[PDB]
Amino acid sequence: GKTVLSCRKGNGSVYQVHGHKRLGPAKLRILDYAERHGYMRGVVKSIEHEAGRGAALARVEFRHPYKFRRVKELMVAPEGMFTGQSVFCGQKAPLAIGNVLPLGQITEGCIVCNVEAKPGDRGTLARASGDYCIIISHNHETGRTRLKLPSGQKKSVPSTSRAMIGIISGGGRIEKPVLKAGNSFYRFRGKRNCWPKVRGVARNPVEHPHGGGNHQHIGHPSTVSRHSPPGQKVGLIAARRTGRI
Amino acid sequence: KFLKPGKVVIVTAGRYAGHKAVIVQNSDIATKERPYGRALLAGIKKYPKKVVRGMSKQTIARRSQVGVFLRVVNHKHFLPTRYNVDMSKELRGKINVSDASKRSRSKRLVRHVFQARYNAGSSMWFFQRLRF
Amino acid sequence: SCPRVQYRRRMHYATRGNRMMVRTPGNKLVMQKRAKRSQGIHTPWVLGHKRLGGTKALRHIDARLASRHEKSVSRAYGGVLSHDQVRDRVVRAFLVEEQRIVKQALKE
Amino acid sequence: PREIKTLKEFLAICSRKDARCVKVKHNPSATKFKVRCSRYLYTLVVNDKKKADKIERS
Amino acid sequence: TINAKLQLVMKSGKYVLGTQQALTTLRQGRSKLIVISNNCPPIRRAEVEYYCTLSKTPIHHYSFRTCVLSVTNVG
Amino acid sequence: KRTVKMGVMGRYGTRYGANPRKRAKKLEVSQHAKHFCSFCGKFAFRRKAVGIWRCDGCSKTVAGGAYTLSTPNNSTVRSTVRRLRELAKI
RNA sequence: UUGCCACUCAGAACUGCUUACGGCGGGGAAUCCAACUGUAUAAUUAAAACAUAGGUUUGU
RNA sequence: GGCCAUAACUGAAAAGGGGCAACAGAGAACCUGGGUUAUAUUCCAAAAAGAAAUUGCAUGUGG
Ligand SMILES: [Mg+2]
Ligand SMILES: [Mg+2]
Ligand SMILES: [Mg+2]
Repeated sequence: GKTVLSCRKGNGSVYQVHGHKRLGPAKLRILDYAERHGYMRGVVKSIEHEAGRGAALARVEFRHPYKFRRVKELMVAPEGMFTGQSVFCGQKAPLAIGNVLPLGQITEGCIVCNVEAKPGDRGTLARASGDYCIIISHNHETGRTRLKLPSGQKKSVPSTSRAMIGIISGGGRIEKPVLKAGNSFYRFRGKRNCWPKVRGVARNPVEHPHGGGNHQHIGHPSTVSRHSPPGQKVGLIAARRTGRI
Repeated sequence: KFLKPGKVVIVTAGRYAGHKAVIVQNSDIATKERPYGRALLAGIKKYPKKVVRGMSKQTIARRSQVGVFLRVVNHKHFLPTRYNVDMSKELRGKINVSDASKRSRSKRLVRHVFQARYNAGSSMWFFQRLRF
Repeated sequence: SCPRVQYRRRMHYATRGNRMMVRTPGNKLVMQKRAKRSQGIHTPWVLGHKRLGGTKALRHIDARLASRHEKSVSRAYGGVLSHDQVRDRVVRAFLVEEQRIVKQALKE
Repeated sequence: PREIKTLKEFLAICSRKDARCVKVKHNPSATKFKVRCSRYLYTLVVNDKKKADKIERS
Repeated sequence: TINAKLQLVMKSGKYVLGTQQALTTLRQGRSKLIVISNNCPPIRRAEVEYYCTLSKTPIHHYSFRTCVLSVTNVG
Repeated sequence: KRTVKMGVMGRYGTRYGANPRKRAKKLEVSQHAKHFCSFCGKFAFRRKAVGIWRCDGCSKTVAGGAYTLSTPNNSTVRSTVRRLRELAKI
């Protein structure tokens, strides 16, 4: 038949993140010489709200180590970080709530948000609102820290990655219920174009594998294979445990 | 005790807002033209620019001058500090009166002092620039 | 006899840019553009975004030709900073070098 | 247009080189001196017999 | 004894609190004791600290919010 | 004493069911509530945007908490920091 | 201390229609279905369908 | 041989090639009066019917 809405979405024509009222990509300051062999102080000046994100983005300025400017860094804001806090992000940095001292140098059992997997990618993990990681184990013989991602899935990363100290701002967003379709309209209008979700079982059997019939029923089991081709990999993909627990 | 004459301050909150200036005569209470603490002070409008050590010539004179103002600034517009200049609160602190026809010649002697006291090595701090 | 009016210029749209209605010495009531009165000179948005005193709100044409003392006071950081944000910047520029050179040098 | 608030500065700027014309004016309650320079017109309005004086020569 | 060391201080005379005025009492040198509330920004909670160490005045930090108190009479 | 049982949520009336209104009322009453700023001292924080709190009287913007000022796990985090600073230094 | 620049309501009698532009909800009792506002078969289908908030699941 | 002056041809640091895309965003130095069969914030000529603002280059009074 025709291509399915999910398949007809990696074309990214209309279903492409909007990001016009967004600020730049929020990420740690670039891992230069200064954040390896010392620290550098930076003042938090503005905490804005990138449209389409529950976490506050704090505009942190540092000094450019080499030219004479003041380079300006956009970072996700750990909760509690206020305007004018003098954030330190280096090697010898203190461990106050917001600093970006390296991950294998943070004490164990600590609480770290905006951790980064690879040493330099400027912050990937634990970076949505209220999310964070707990440092569990350091392996100084291997040089790799095992932190516990905000999904239970605890992984090992190198002990030279960087990480903020705290919880990402905007925690507790997901608990205030929406109460109306219109407050879901304005949530996704800063996010991408996936709303409303028409149920594939309410579609025609040309546009979706579930659609069809005189009754709205999924004809065959919803759990589809991991290996199934796109346009078929719809429903519960490689569902290993199924249904209410 | 804190604002003794000859003690250098920073002239906060004025045309000369960050300049360093020495108190030469403080006061307590005036009747109608100064309800405020009335520390007259002379200070720097023209800092002597850094000695280039290069073309040591009359340009070193044209770039090591000290321009001087005299104002009776209120005490809530200073910021006293640890230092002094010892610029003769009893010898020079009286031949620098503030009445009319004096701010013409009295100003040109506390200027005439900073001329030489910077050309000589005395403070090396009072003649820097308060960078803000 | 209540005349109506026209958008005299070639833009006939009611955008916040036009905002035009005056009586004429020929009694030919007709409406003219305004200037979009800009907000004036302000402190930085970070530092408590406030209007500066002693400064005008001149537009790109009034500002490009009027004198320089219509847009700045005679202080340091005049026309960018208010007296509040100068006087606090001079003690912090001095109480820091004071707490420094006594505490960066205590090692004999 | 400026209005010369002077008898000296006016007679200076009125006797300048531009002097496109000097339109003598008579109106109620005053007597007005329109000099037409190249870019302004400078007026000197007066309430006195000094109008007819500086009218003959200026 | 913060509220007690300051109680009879009110039984004595010329109670003065307020940042701007806790300095008018230092320039005109009549300030016996000065108290700094520990909920003050480190600018003039570091500037009035500069004056007490500049005029050998005593200092105190304890914690109509009262942010600073400079007294001239004791008790 | 208007509106005896469901308060701020009177905006909706019969709609949205009782418990979604009541779960969202707990969080709608706090984001509009002024909080305390250990800075200025007096209650001054409003909620200029989700996870963003501004204090006019303090003139400083704390970040954090979507419908309150400090999520009560930051309350534990904020201590564990100094817990793992001071005791981990002295 | 009574001077000058206000049409709104309230009441009184008076009289006279129980006949008077225009504009301007019929209401109640129930049962069924959908919670709701919403969208939607342009040119026969506006619904009980879609959406929806909510709930859960799966992958990661 | 230097008073003074234009010019040549070098070449001082300076990261991030250009370039379009808005007759409703931004920006944008002019206002009345009046004498066309039909144009005018467009035209009017010298008692510019007037009055302004403004850009470029110039001579020159002010330091
Ligand atoms: Mg099919
Ligand atoms: Mg199938
Ligand atoms: Mg503005």
